[PDB]
Amino acid sequence: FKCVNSLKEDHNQPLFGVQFNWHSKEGDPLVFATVGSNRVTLYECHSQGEIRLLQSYVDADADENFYTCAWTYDSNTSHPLLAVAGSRGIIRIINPITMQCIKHYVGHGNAINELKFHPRDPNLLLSVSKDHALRLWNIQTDTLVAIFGGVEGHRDEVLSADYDLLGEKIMSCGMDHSLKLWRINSKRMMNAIKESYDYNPNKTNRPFISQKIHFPDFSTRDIHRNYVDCVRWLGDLILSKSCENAIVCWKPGKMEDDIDKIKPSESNVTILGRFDYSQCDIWYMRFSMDFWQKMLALGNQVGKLYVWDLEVEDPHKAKCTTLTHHKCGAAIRQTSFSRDSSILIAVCDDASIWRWDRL
Ligand SMILES: CN(C)[C@H]1CN([C@H]2CCc3cccc(F)c32)C[C@@H]1c1ccc(N2CCN(S(C)(=O)=O)CC2)cc1
Repeated sequence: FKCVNSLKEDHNQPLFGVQFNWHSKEGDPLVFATVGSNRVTLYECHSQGEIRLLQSYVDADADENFYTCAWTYDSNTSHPLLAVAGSRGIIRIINPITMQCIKHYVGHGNAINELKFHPRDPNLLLSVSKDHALRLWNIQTDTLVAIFGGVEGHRDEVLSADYDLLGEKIMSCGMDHSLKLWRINSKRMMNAIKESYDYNPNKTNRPFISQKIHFPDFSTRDIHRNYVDCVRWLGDLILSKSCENAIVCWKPGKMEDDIDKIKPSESNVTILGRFDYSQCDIWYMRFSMDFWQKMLALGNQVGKLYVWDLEVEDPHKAKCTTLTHHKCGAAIRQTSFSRDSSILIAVCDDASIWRWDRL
């Protein structure tokens, strides 16, 4: 990769999130969103490294701090949608064409640290919160499907979560040092999702009942020894990080144990590898993968990017390269690959945005 451009947003506050729109249409330029301060901004990538500024949504509350965003599309029209959330605990669904807010969701109103859309269902939105819970929403019927919590759930802020390939299960992580698995292909959760689609408050008297899921299907505190701030599935394996200068590749159970036969009492984990790096020992730094899961990127606290090629026979064989620029010195909170991995964008604590193009 080579650095082709950079810019700084006028608010001078940390950029906490960046996401390419992997649903952008054939023959349209590549578009990414950034979140920081109380705003979300869209940019288009053009030739000669140009990053073209489009339009922002600015929250009416000056004390809102957006922490996360996620792209989906309208399941009836195919038009793109953007979900954003942060410190106020309000999920906003934004029309990215006009940047109008279309609607919003409040849970209990505590900070939301990450949003993720289900990989097969564009209406199913997962939020993770400072209140120790995850929430699954159906943004077609405007229903809260389920809350994942209880004393056997997380015991401090939830910082990240990820759906597996088919969206049959979720792995979550946070400040309690634990990683927890939640199956959403149980008969109970499949029924709840079905009921959420059948719910129309204009045609019934009942409120929609949300499931309370109080028991994860697996839990470990044996991977990391500090806050776990990012997690992603790699097939049936997990990649996760803390602030110990490492991304760990691991799985529940013993080497030969099938993920779908793991019982909630499983006490073992298997470590398949670990990707070390330097100067990323502050809390709240995310890694990202490309659409095909061929590539992994992480930025560190002094502006260096690490990129791993995962197109190798076993996880521990991943090939690392590093990307530095003499003017890029601030902490990189998140990266995003374009769908094809031709562009990598990094965003920073000084409101700076860095574009790297594949050679
Ligand atoms: C748990 N809460 C408190 C965090 C979570 N984090 C989110 C968004 C980024 C990220 C990455 C991984 C996991 C996450 F949950 C999150 C949002 C919250 C937060 C608040 C303030 C800051 N600081 C930035 C750096 N500066 S500065 C540039 O020195 O002014 C001082 C504020 C850092 C993070």
